[PDB]
Amino acid sequence: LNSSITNLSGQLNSLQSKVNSLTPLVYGGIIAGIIGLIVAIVAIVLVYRKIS
Amino acid sequence: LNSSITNLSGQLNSLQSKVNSLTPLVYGGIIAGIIGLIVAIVAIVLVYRKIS
Repeated sequence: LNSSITNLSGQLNSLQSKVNSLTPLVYGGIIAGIIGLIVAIVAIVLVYRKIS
Repeated sequence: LNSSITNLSGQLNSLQSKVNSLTPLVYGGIIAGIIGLIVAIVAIVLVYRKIS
């Protein structure tokens, strides 16, 4: 049982490590999709005002 | 073995808050990035359309 729990705590620790190595990666990654949305939007706007 | 179980549960609960604050936010980030990509691709065509 003891071996079972030790390895188990171990896997949790480990998956928190995947998610916390992921933490700055997924934030930067959100931050690139959101600037993409806004920079795309401000460029469409500026082309759309002069075609219309 | 008891104290280790209570700590496992604690750490699990922490990490479940973490990933449940991730999964919507990361979806929203991904939604914003694909939409930004739509807007940008449609901007490409409209600058291409208006020079022609």
